[PDB]
Amino acid sequence: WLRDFLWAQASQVIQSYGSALSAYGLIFLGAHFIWAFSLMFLFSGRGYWQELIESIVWAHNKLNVAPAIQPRALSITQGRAVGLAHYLLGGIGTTWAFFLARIISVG
Amino acid sequence: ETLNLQIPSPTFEGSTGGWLRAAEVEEKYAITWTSPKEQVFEMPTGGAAIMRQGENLLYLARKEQCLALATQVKNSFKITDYKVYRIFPSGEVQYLHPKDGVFPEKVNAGRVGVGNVSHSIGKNLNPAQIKFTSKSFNG
Amino acid sequence: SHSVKVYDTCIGCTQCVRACPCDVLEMVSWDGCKAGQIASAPRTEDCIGCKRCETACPTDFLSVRVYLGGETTRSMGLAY
Amino acid sequence: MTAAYLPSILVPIIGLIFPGLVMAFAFIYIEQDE
Amino acid sequence: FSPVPSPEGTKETYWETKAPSSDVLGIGAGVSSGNFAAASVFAALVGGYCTGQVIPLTVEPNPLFLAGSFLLPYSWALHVAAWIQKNNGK
Amino acid sequence: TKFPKFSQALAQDPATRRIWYGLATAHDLESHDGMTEENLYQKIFASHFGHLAVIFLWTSGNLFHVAWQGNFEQWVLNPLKVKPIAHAIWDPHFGQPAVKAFTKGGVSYPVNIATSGVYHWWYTIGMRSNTDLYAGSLFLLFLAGVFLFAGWLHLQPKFRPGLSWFKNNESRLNHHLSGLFGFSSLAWSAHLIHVAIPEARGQHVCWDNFTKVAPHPAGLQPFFTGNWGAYAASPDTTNHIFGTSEGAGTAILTFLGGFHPQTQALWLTDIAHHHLAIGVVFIFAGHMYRTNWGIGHSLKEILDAHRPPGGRLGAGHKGIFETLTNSLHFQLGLALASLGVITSLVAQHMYALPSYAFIAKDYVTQSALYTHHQYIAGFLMVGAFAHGAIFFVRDYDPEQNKNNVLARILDHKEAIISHLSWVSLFLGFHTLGIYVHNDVVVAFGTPEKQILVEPVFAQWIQASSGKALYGFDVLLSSTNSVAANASSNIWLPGWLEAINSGKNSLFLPIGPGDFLIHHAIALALHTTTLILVKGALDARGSKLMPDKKDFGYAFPCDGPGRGGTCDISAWDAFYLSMFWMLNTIGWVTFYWHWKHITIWQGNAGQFNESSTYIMGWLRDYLWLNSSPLINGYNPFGMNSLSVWSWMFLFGHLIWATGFMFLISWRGYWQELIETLVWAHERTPLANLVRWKDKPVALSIVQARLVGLIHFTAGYIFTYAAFVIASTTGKFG
Amino acid sequence: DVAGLTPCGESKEFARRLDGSVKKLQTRLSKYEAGTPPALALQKQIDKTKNRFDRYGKAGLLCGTDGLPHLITDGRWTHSGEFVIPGLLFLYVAGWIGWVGRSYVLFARTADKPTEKEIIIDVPVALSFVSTGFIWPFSAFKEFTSGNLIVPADEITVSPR
Amino acid sequence: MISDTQIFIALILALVSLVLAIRLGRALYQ
Ligand code: CLA
Ligand code: CLA
Ligand code: CLA
Ligand code: CLA
Ligand code: CLA
Ligand code: CLA
Ligand code: CLA
Ligand SMILES: CC1=CCCC(C)(C)[C@H]1/C=C/C(C)=C/C=C/C(C)=C/C=C/C=C(C)/C=C/C=C(C)/C=C/C1=C(C)CCCC1(C)C
Ligand SMILES: CC1=CCCC(C)(C)[C@H]1/C=C/C(C)=C/C=C/C(C)=C/C=C/C=C(C)/C=C/C=C(C)/C=C/C1=C(C)CCCC1(C)C
Ligand SMILES: CC1=C(C/C=C(\C)CCC[C@H](C)CCC[C@H](C)CCCC(C)C)C(=O)c2ccccc2C1=O
Repeated sequence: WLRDFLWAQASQVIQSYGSALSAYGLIFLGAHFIWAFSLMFLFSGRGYWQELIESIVWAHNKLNVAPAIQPRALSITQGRAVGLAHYLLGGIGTTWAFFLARIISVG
Repeated sequence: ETLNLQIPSPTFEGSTGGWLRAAEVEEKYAITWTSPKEQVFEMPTGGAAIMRQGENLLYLARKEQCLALATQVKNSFKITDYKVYRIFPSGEVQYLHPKDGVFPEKVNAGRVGVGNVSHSIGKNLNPAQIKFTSKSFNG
Repeated sequence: SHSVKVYDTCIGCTQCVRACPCDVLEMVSWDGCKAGQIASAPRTEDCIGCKRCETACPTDFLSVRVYLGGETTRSMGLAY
Repeated sequence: MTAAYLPSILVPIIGLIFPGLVMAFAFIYIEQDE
Repeated sequence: FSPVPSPEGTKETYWETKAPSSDVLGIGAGVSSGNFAAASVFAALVGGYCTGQVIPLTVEPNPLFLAGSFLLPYSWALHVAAWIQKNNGK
Repeated sequence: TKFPKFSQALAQDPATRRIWYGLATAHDLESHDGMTEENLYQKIFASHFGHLAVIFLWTSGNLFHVAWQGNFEQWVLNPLKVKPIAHAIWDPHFGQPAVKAFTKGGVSYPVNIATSGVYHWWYTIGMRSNTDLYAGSLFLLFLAGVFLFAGWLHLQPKFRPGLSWFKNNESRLNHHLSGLFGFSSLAWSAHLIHVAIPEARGQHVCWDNFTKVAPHPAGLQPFFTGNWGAYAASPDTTNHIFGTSEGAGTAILTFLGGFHPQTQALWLTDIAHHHLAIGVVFIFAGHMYRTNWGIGHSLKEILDAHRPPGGRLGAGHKGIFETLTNSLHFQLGLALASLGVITSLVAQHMYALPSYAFIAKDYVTQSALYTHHQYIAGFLMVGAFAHGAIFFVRDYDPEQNKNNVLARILDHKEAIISHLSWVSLFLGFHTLGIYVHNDVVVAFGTPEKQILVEPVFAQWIQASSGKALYGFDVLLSSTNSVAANASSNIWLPGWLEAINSGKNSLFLPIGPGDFLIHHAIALALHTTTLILVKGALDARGSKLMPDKKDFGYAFPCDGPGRGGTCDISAWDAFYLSMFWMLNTIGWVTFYWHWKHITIWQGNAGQFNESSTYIMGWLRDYLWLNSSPLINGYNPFGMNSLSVWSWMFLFGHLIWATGFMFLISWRGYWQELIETLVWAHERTPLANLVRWKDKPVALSIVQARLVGLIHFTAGYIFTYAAFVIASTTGKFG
Repeated sequence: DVAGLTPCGESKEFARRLDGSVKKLQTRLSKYEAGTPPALALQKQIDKTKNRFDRYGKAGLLCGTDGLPHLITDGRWTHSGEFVIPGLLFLYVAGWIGWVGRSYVLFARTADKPTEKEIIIDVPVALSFVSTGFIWPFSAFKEFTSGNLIVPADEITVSPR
Repeated sequence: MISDTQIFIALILALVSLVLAIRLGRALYQ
């Protein structure tokens, strides 16, 4: 499955640059990006991000530019929902680009 | 005061959510309460049961299950007549709640404060100060 | 068991005592605050470590503090 | 190979009997009250 | 957590004054500020001369010029000691 | 009920959590019940002897298995054509095609080919036969026994050192600088002069003849006269055939620079003079501190006196002496940071300046050695920051550190953390923006609109070292210059010959692809540093948990109140920085390996054009070089790359299994496990068997650690299979 | 030239880039009739490609061995139009945006409901602010020296440590 | 080449090292 399906048939997405299918090559890479970016929200916890936001808020207080809507790390549930949304968007997008460039070139 | 073992249990058809071997070899909890009606409630361990008019008695595995049911009876059926016991396999029955006849959220004389620390939380000792020492971090 | 402490910033609001699912906390008399009462932790052997008491506490930093410790059947929440 | 019989003797022992025995005795040690 | 040992002869060297106490000079605590200043210039000139004489390095360098070239960094420490002694009244 | 004998809290846990937690806390002796400071230092001393013995047993095992089953003598005859053998294979699961496919190396049994370089190292330092490899393995077995016995001995009541011994900083520094560093460097200079260099010139020297064979014809007479330069006379000729007498000189300490023309390695006489000069410098360094005779420095006095009078550092280093001496975690953090920098120097200087003969023609060994030592470097650097966080939580006393450098660091920790945040974002936005720029604009058929920045600063540094490739005439590159004229009589000719041949890896040519990957490496470094520094400086407290130090280093959370506090401990910042360390070492080793396989093929222009967008990295490096690896077995047969082809899939599996521990959390699994406990108790013939430990789901911190281990192991195994098999399959 | 690079106008690899880019469009144009919309579209793309290559050749850009322009960013004035001047333009715009956003957050603090001014923006006042940013360097430095940009360390909340 | 007797000498010394490792491990364990 790795060699004869994913590796062999990803030839069209990765060789698509400079053709009419170059949009699929770009979406292949962009969806790989979004999928990986989702793991930042899925493997992480809210407490780290609230403590990081504290130092960023400090730098805003120093310049007297802190917002009146106090920044918070996303909720625990929202960190999970954002991770899941970007995971599905990236994985489905990677397959969408792979399937369409492959079958448009060969079928 | 002691649990009258003969109190009739609320009608229930059984479930898999009840207590397991640890109840018959480590400890079991019991709850009794008075109902003015023969009415349906929800068991903490599963589906629905019917509490009988008069005195009811249940057996559960965890203290939190007895208190989750107690919270429910008080909130919906306004039953504040609930007494929670711990039962050991030796036959010893241990009264648990309310521990001195008065609910914990109401003050009572003769209660001695346990766990109370004379300073605020920021005045504790640093871990390095009490390293290789038995002294407690609460001052 | 878990270790539960009450610091003398307690305003005697009784909210921790009402929120505790395992009847660990209760109110005792105390002249320090306006309410005339402070929270107490006489039954920490029953503490499961849920930290609902800490959620209920309204003082700026928690007057009630749970310190998770050695695990037992009671504090692990095991019905088996 | 010199002493060519050694791998066919030691590899089953190191790979099967040695872990089987350390698992058996570690299991006894971690499950004893005293 | 336990007493940390130091070699015998350890003394306190923390300073918040204009110059450190002369104890920070070790064996040179009694040398005058003029003597460090003259040693500072002497070591700088001799060290620079010896360094200059062997800048194209060969397989046969004069060992006295190599050893004398170490007087240049030593002169930096000498003028620091001269400032310390002048500001301690020595 | 008694496995964690060092922890009564765990030995009374009735769940399976007791076994896991007892195994994971075993080496954290400071937290074990009833641990005094005496006993902590004495157990650490004995287990340091045990670690040394493990290192000597590992080295003896490599020498023994090469002596027994290897082809060292055949490789020694013809080192560029023979492939070195690590050890033999005896696997009763093999099929007969697998037995045949692994029967390479010129031997009659299936075998593994060594990627460690031990053949080139042992050849360069003198080993010539199997019998002196076997002699070295028996010596290391003896040394392992000696250090196991010394570890046992110094746990005996009369031989247990006191804390006053363990905290003697000045005597330990004097001995480790002048004896452990300096004298053993001097002794290694002796080995090269007495054994390695003579056998590099055809003359055997061993214990049977080394007292009657002079390293130099004149012989210890120029040394005792000051005629030291007589030892540099007649160096090895450029016609020298390593291991033989043809073209050989008589020098022992000559400085020539550059590479031996046939081995493509540094001259052995340069290496011998290096270790002699290092030995002298380090022996001198080891007389700095006062021990018993009234000369030397007190470390306490030096630290106390270095407070800048302008007051910008506060009290300076007053009280740092006691803080470092009493904290083993502070010492560990300093040691690991220093070690991490060195193993990165080892990785960088061993590919650019190889010292072993005929290595750097072993492209597999060169790639594996670089990758190996960079991953070791990343682990050591993460550990240094982790033990600095453990120091602040556990060993730092703010009252013995009033207005120190340490206290003032904590006093401006938001300035530090926010400026790391800014520089990480600054690097990230624009490095990724330029990469995505070039990707998008190359995709539309317009590669001439790419943003291609010439790395002129690094090219100017290369030219300052004499590289005449970019036409910068500054410093050494100019024929006339004080820098160029000063080194002309010594190393400058051989260094210019080495740096201006395009046949090595000394200051490799760089372009826009190297500029972009360098900025990506800078982004990765600053972000890993951010996470680790933020963990160390927020370890004691923050605004969510102002009392975080009361809970320790590794605790799950503070609960769902105050908005939620998952991953709030300093341990969780180690956990989060481990992903970024893996990512940065990935970017570094991907860059090293792609640049080198394109150079080794003769197609450096493929890296030059494809490295400036990310599709070039995806198809021309990962996809293009995967094909020999994933064809190690197929429906048409198998070859000797079948094992890496399996490890590759193995690595993909473990990595993904890590996701299960990292994405799904405890409550789901505890509820499943309760339905399994019910089913076991209700199933006949099965409820006859009972657990002694109540099955529970893994803990929150434990699950983070298990997912991290699975992720990391999959990362290492997948890349190791790729970097070894693709380089093997290509040979270029 | 600089760093062994070649001016793009005399690079042979740049010329092969231009020729290959035009042959690729001409072979797509070889499949259409003269007045068709795909023919006009591809002829306009060939004009755009030739114009771009001509402009790059005469601009003083330096090409590499690959025939692509390379940017020199060390600070030399003969190449300031590749990073230094685009960078000056960026910093003027970015400092404008920052100065204008800061002026609005300080205005919104003095409002009846300060947090309602940030989800419902007072558009006339915010436009008064966006116009002020054209002299942000002088306004912001005078703000700095008059002690109104930087707040002292003791009016900033920090962690207990 | 290595004789089998030479291998047996190596196995003896590794056995002695195993005995010393057990004794050190027991001393560390207390
Ligand atoms: C760390 C050292 C080390 C390692 C990893 C290996 C690895 C291997 N050896 Mg071993 N070997 C070593 C040292 C080592 N050797 C030494 C020093 C000797 C000389 C006594 C031998 C003698 C030897 C023989 C005679 C044979 C092997 C064989 C093998 C292979 C199969 C495993 C086996 O049968 O082991 C059996 C190994 C031994 C009985 C020797 C003792 C192993 C060392 C001394 C102990 C190392 C312990 C380590 C430090 C701590 C481990 C515990 C860990 C959980 C912390 C495998 C490649 C077999 C082979 O070639 O199959 C193809 C085989 O027949 N080896
Ligand atoms: C001259 C005397 C001397 C010597 C040789 C040593 C030697 C050592 N001591 Mg020390 N020690 C001494 C005196 C001495 N001690 C004194 C006087 C005291 C009391 C004040 C102590 C107190 C002491 C303690 C408390 C401890 C030690 C420890 C150690 C060991 C350190 C670990 C190790 O192997 O590092 C080896 C290090 C090197 C070989 C040099 C470092 C090399 C650097 C990192 C780079 C090298 C790069 C180079 C290219 C290497 C190439 C490798 C090759 C494959 C190409 C080491 C054997 C520790 C130990 O392990 O105990 C068993 C320990 O816990 N010592
Ligand atoms: C591909 C995966 C990926 C990416 C891109 C990032 C990116 C980032 N991480 Mg994360 N992270 C990841 C995986 C990833 N991480 C994983 C797997 C882990 C392990 C759990 C972590 C753990 C982690 C920690 C613990 C930390 C970071 C930090 C950072 C920042 C470091 C780089 C930086 O400062 O500026 C780079 C900035 C960017 C890459 C942003 C991209 C610009 C975007 C795409 C603009 C596009 C706007 C566009 C119009 C939006 C369209 C939306 C549509 C609906 C209209 C950055 C936000 C650190 C941080 O935030 O410090 C400041 C930090 O502390 N990350
Ligand atoms: C914080 C940002 C940052 C960081 C961490 C690095 C880090 C690095 N750079 Mg990069 N670089 C940067 C910004 C940065 N650079 C910028 C803005 C430029 C100009 C386009 C360059 C141009 C550049 C070149 C040409 C080269 C490197 C190289 C390198 C590496 C070696 C060290 C070096 O030369 O530093 C360079 C450090 C600086 C130039 C200092 C920048 C610090 C300021 C604060 C950043 C912001 C400046 C600002 C945007 C411009 C002011 C306005 C101006 C337009 C009027 C290292 C990976 C070299 C390398 O090895 O490449 C392979 C190399 O050859 N860099
Ligand atoms: C490759 C990654 C991977 C793997 C192997 C698994 C494996 C599993 N998951 Mg997990 N999971 C993953 C990723 C993965 N997951 C991710 C990313 C998520 C994120 C949302 C989850 C979320 C998740 C949930 C929420 C659930 C699972 C469940 C399951 C189980 C399914 C039952 C099963 O197949 O048993 C068979 C086991 C396997 C197929 C594992 C591989 C074993 C193979 C056959 C080889 C065995 C070799 C042998 C043991 C070697 C012995 C010797 C050796 C010890 C030396 C199984 C334990 C479900 C579960 O536990 O219910 C049963 C479940 O409810 N997973
Ligand atoms: C279902 C698809 C799938 C999935 C999920 C994986 C998963 C994995 N693969 Mg596999 N792989 C697959 C399909 C897949 N592979 C196929 C079809 C092939 C072709 C046969 C391969 C070939 C392959 C190779 C050859 C390699 C992997 C690696 C990896 C691992 C990446 C680990 C990580 O965190 O990334 C971290 C990611 C990076 C460090 C870089 C990402 C790769 C980019 C494209 C190149 C680098 C760009 C540049 C350096 C950085 C730009 C900086 C930025 C500022 C713009 C992981 C185990 C790699 C590995 O083990 O990593 C150590 C590895 O070497 N895989
Ligand atoms: C105009 C308002 C404003 C101002 C003056 C600043 C100023 C600063 N920010 Mg902040 N920031 C803002 C908005 C603002 N920020 C917003 C909305 C976000 C959320 C995305 C952030 C997120 C953020 C982070 C995460 C970090 C900073 C940092 C910084 C500092 C360095 C500059 C920098 O890194 O910019 C970076 C700017 C961004 C990453 C996002 C800016 C997004 C837009 C362009 C700005 C908002 C425009 C706003 C809608 C104005 C409308 C005006 C109108 C109503 C009249 C500096 C204190 C860094 C720091 O602390 O370093 C010391 C840092 O780590 N900021
Ligand atoms: C991780 C670890 C744990 C605890 C702490 C720790 C100790 C510091 C650390 C160390 C671990 C370490 C250092 C572990 C070290 C482990 C070692 C060195 C194991 C060696 C085993 C060798 C064997 C069994 C060979 C036996 C040969 C025989 C019987 C041959 C005999 C013979 C033949 C045929 C021929 C001759 C005659 C006879 C005699 C008949
Ligand atoms: C987290 C934490 C909490 C508190 C405790 C803790 C453990 C201490 C801490 C950990 C901190 C940690 C982990 C800190 C890690 C710190 C590290 C990794 C510091 C790296 C330092 C490298 C330097 C200064 C290189 C200098 C090179 C130079 C000057 C070369 C110069 C040059 C020469 C000679 C030759 C070439 C030309 C030029 C370039 C001119
Ligand atoms: C990065 C991160 C944050 C911080 C993330 C934040 C603050 C989101 C940043 C959004 C900024 C403010 C705007 C940028 C939005 C994008 C440009 C596009 C968003 C598209 C939709 C929001 C409309 C968490 O709060 C968190 C919580 C729990 C687990 C993991 C994480 C986690 O990984």
